[PDB]
Amino acid sequence: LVCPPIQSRTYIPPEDLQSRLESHVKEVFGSSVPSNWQDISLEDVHLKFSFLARLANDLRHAVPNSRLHQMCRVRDVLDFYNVPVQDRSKFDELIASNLPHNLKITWGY
Amino acid sequence: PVRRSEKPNWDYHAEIQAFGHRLQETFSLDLLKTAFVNSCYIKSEEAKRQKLGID
Amino acid sequence: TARGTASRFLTSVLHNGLGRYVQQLQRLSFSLSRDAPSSRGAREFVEREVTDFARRNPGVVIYVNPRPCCVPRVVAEYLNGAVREESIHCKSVEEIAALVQKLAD
Repeated sequence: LVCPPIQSRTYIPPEDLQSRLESHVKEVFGSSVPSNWQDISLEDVHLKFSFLARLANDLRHAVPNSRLHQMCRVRDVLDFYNVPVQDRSKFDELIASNLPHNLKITWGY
Repeated sequence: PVRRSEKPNWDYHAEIQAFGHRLQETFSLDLLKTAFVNSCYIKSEEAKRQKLGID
Repeated sequence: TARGTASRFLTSVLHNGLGRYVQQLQRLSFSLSRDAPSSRGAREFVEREVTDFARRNPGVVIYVNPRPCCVPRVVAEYLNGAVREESIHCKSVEEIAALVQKLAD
């Protein structure tokens, strides 16, 4: 009985993305890649679960529920993972935004 | 009457910087901080340092 | 009623505006609530406006406290020693911005 450490969900995409994802296409779809590898259809449920699982553990990320309606070609996965997401709220973004010297903020929680 | 320094919202450095900024004057902050220091404040500070055993 | 109140003659503090204009507002302190709804407008003004307002008015110090508080207030304080209280309670962002701009001058 252990409780594993919680991930912070702060997400920045790695540089090797295209190659990562293309190797994941090759290995997952069990297919010799057609010349356009980002346009191949994700419709099959087997391939979908496999692809998104291996992509879940490589990129240390999960595609949230609703979003799964919108994923059709691989280009969609490329575009999803190319968009960064912070966990820092408006206030933490504010303290880190290089404030003017005449403005002083305290935290009351 | 109570010192604004003892009331809830106080940042002394911000006040000092602002002071000069609102009269449109350039002070080395060192000299201005020097300027508001009085012999009385020092004598009291020494009273407290002696009676509390603080160095 | 004019017979009910006191009165003053037209006055400037410290003969202001003669040598130079000295903006009279000194400190401005907001108290909002991160959780509660009545502070909604007060929140946005802190995100978007407070930065640009502080850049525009180098003279006034702006203190901002989130605290477990139910009626968001802004307390203006003057070079005069005068203190003025406002509730920014349940107001839009354009309304907060406008009020603060009234206090400023």
